Amino acid sequence: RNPVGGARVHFSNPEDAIEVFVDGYAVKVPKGFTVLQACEVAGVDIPRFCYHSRLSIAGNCRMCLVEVEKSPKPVASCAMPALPGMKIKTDTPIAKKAREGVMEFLLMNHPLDCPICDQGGECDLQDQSMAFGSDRGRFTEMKRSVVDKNLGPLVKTVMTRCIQCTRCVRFASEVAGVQDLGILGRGSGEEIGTYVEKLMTSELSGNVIDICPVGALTSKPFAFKARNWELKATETIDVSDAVGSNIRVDSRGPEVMRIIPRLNEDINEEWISDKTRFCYDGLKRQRLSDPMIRDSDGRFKAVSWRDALAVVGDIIHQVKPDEIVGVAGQLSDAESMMVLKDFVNRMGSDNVWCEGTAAGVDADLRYSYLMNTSISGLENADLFLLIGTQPRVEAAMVNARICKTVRASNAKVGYVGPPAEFNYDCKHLGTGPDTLKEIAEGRHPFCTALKNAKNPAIIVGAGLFNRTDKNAILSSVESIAQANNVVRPDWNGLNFLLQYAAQAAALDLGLIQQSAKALESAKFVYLMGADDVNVDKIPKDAFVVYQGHHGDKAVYRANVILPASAFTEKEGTYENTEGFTQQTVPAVPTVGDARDDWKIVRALSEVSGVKLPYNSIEGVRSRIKSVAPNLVHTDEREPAAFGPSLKPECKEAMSTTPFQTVVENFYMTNSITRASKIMAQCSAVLLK
Amino acid sequence: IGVPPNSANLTEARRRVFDFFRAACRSIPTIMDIYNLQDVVAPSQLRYAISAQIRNNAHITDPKVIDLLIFKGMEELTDIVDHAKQRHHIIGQYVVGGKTDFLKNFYTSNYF
Amino acid sequence: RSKKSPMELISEVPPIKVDGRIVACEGDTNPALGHPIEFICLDLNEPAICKYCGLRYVQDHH
Amino acid sequence: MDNQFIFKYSWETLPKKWVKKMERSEHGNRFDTNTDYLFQLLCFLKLHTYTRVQVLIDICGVDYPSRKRRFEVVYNLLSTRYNSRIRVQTSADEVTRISSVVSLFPSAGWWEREVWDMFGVSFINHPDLRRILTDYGFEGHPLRKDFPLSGYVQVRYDDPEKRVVSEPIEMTQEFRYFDFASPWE
Amino acid sequence: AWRGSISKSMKELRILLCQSSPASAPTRTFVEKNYKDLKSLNPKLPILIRECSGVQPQMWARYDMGVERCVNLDGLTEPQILKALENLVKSGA
Amino acid sequence: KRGEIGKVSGIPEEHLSRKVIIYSPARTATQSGSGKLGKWKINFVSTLKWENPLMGWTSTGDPYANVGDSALAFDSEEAAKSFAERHGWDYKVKKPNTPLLKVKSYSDNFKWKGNPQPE
Ligand SMILES: CCCCCCCCCCCC(=O)SCCNC(=O)CCNC(=O)[C@H](O)C(C)(C)COP(=O)(O)O
Ligand code: SF4
Ligand code: SF4
Ligand code: FES
Ligand SMILES: [Zn+2]
Repeated sequence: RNPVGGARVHFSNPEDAIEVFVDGYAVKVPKGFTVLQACEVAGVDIPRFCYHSRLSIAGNCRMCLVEVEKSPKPVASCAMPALPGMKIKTDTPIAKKAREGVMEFLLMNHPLDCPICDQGGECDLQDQSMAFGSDRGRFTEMKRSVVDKNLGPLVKTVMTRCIQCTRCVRFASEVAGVQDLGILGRGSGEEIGTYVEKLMTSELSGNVIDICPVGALTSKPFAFKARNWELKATETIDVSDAVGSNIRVDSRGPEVMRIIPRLNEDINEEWISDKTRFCYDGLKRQRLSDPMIRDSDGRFKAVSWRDALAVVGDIIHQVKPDEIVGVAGQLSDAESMMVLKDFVNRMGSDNVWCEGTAAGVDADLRYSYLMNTSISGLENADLFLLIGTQPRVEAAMVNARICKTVRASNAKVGYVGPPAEFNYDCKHLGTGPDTLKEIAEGRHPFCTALKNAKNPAIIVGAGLFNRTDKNAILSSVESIAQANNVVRPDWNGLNFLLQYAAQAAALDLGLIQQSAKALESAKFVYLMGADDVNVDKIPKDAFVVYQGHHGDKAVYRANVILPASAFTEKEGTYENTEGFTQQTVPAVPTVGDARDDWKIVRALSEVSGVKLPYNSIEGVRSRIKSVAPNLVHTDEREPAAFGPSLKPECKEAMSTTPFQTVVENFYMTNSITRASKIMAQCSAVLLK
Repeated sequence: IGVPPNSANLTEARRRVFDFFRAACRSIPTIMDIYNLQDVVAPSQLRYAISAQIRNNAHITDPKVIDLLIFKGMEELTDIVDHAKQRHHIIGQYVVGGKTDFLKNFYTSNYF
Repeated sequence: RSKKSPMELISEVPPIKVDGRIVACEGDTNPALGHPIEFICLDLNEPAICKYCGLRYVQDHH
Repeated sequence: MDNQFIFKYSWETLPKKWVKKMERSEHGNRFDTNTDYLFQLLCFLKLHTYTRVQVLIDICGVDYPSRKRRFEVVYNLLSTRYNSRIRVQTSADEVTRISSVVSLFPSAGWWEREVWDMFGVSFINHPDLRRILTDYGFEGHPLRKDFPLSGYVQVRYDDPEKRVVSEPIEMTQEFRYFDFASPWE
Repeated sequence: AWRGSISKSMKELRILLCQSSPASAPTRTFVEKNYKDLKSLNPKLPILIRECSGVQPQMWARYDMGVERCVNLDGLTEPQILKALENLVKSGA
Repeated sequence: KRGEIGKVSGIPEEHLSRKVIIYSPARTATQSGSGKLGKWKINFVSTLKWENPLMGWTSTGDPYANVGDSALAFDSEEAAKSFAERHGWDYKVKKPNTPLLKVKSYSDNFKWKGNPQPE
């Protein structure tokens, strides 16, 4: 037999492995597993309400009660450790009678509002009541009730349906890191709340909607919109940040209803951020859908695809080859970037780069822009040194795993950067480059802990790449990494955290800027969804083409608008901060007359008299295989090959300007969230 | 009459293909009269059509698949012999028949 | 009065005075012809709204 | 006469090399045999004195896309003399020709034609094996699990062409599939 | 002195290889003992070293307008790899 | 791909050149049950839908709009791969993400912080 849900049990050694009898079947489990986990290994799935595999154990609901031979009373399988020779019994009359007793108690003060509950067809309470519960209720007296409380614009609260499993409290205390929610009162009158009127401001606050087994906590934007049985589930990934969380897009027809997490032990681990969860609103607002060209007076007229391509292909032949600039966006997939790079290269130009970290970064060795320690590998670190990075706003899931490591392994975090708010205890070593020199030379008290740490983890931020002293800072960090051993064959500690989903693929494909003063001396600028660049740098004589899916400040300056498809409407490959390649699956049809980015660039190449050998999406991936052959080997865990020793000696001087913050508004980062309605009421009341 | 037993080798499959082709060719005169195909199509264009179908289905090497194909073709032939199908149907199936393909498909729709 | 939407019609019914801290709303005089029983806690200042009927209940004295 | 007696008798009298699976329950006594012994088994079960099965109730197919032998052909049988029912099952894929039983049971003709129409299973020595239910010129076998519920083609009247024509299907409202499955099953 | 004009003729040097194989071992040696010298003599040329599992050792080179030339480094020693790089640099442009 | 069964099945030639994804659907995040797991499905990537401009209903022109979600299900990856191979569909396989059972005990909630360190 197989474990429930295909769960993988990791035996550290064959010696430390006890034997238990779940239902007369011999089961081998390590010392430390509970009765519930041992039953999960043996294919038996125990009912549970308050137990979550990512939260601390708290035997409240008493629903997982089983029978043990040497026990006078039923034991809570979630908290009872497994002992060698223990004989568990799950399908005995004792365990049953316990389960229908507990279900009867749980369904005693519960309100009769299943039809109006947003957890209607997806509730654990009623699903287990049908299976493990009884048939008739003996309760006739008056039920209790509580008032509903406002927790913000994201979590809708109907606390009459609370079953008091305290999973939200445990999540807020352990995973979210923001202690604002707790169990208040004593007895049947105990309530979940903040006592004072405050709103959930955590970036991972939306995850309480999923951990809640009942409809007490539900999404407010996705209130009454649809039922779960009406929704088609597509397993896609994130493009909002460079973490690449595994999500599950649910849609009802040609529009997306909601986004919920998806299990990935190596990237997100059942959690997603509030920017991931509620970004689906902007996918249906201010969407570019028709090709458009400005008129003489200055207005955009809707035009057919043939004429817009004709105009851009006619203007591209009148500018000098070095006058052509192509800028990729943060939401671009690898195929479109490869097509754009090929197109610009054939025209005679070499100025192709991405929105963010594209200031001249050397992507020559691939360890200098990747999390050389895997995200899941950060759980073995003993000391985190965050050099000029704020993972709470940049990569929210990396921050979640750092908080996990700090609260479980008692790790130490040293932060060098601008003042910010952390959900874990951190020592503010400094605020600028001089702190790095202080660390390098020594005698700093944090250096003692750094050199006395078995597995240190230095996490440099992508914002350290737009500075003029980038090489000096990267040399100081490498000197710290070498002097205080963090990069060894058995453990690699030097990490670089990117902020945009397209940065990793762009750096792998060689999309690095050549000239710093390239967007000032340009005449034809192809903004391939790059609206996060300051268009005021572009000269007023330049012919700007904006190829994207949403309207922003770049649209008000573009001469030709080519509509594009979003990440939920195309097949694209995205690379994580750790170098893991994943693919998005189309979920909803493209809106209007919009096309995939690579298709639009290839058609523009054809109209501009430039032949591109490939003609299909499979042709692009073959071309990518000759440039970054690891972008086609998706779902492979390929580690880095070389180390920091190959980099040439660079004797520059570190500047004195303190580090800056790259993300000011966490809810306003990309163009999809910038066009969303939820992210406005979230950036207006939740941000301080 | 009865459905023949399943073949055992490729030679028997080829023999059945030739027998079916000959039967279909002998069925050509009947179709030209049952349906007013006299002043429509030459008596050899249809023959070429059946030959083309046999030839573009000629990469099969599984005798069972060949026998099933022959059986389906014989069913189609028997249906056409009867007045079961409409007149334009056979004329819609049995008649023999610049920038870039990608660019035309791009101008047409996003879904290739 | 078809110009009045059901929202405006349910927004004109005065709240029902209840002496206790909790009231049970069934939706009709005959229980079998209404909506599922709904127990409403009257421990706030604003009137408390039935999630089925839209009827509002307010505490009488305290 | 009964499931307890028929099972024990057929265990002993039947040749062993024919049947390879014998379930005895209250839902029905089944016999699962190879496709090259089906006719032999059904002829034995039609002529033997103590197993006088003279009525073939129906022939149905069941589609299992996850199996190597995709289709399951079920023969529901009835014995009027002994007031008992027997079910015989075989398995065949999409390109195998199983033996026809029209020689033994004349009523098997239309059911075999329906099985061929609905699943694509061909029968050896069937007097005429043509589609019986689907429209003339129908392409595909609808009762397969991979066949779409609404099919591939649609029918409408074409006024310029002055005839009823067939066109690719295009629904005004697509079939909404509701997933009611529970994770606690 | 061909190692000092790589940036004058080329515009990008990609060296595909595999990190766990015995065919790309002479390619890994070449990368280890020559990357720092080449990158120091040519600070601006983007010498990209990309590696995956099932990848044949190659050495690509973009030129003036999209032109690319590749050499299969699957049966060459380290001096042979260096001479191939010389051929791409000199003869290429 | 030996799509002979696709040729002797009746599927039109246009729909025999589709690109499908073979994957195992994962457990939903709103429920803790693991009953709807272990089954493999073929995703036809049927997204071409629009809106009826009379009533707002969702219209479609794709026959494989709900087949892989409603009727076509497999018990293993090999079965789905064989089905796609015989029907001549170009397929890619997405391996499912599975949870890892770590050691968790109730006593870890109550762990000594350590001697008071005046650091
Ligand atoms: C109006 C009439 C109605 C009916 C018209 C017919 C409609 C159905 C058309 C037939 C459909 C089929 O695919 S049924 C026929 C399909 N079966 C085969 O193609 C066998 C494989 N082919 C070969 O072995 C050789 O290429 C071979 C071609 C034999 C010769 O070449 P050689 O001997 O050198 O070897
Ligand atoms: S939480 Fe579950 S049981 Fe309670 S009302 Fe909502 S759907 Fe019904
Ligand atoms: S609100 Fe939900 S998660 Fe929190 S204690 Fe109540 S039922 Fe549990
Ligand atoms: S799950 Fe164990 S007592 Fe609640
Ligand atoms: Zn009411």
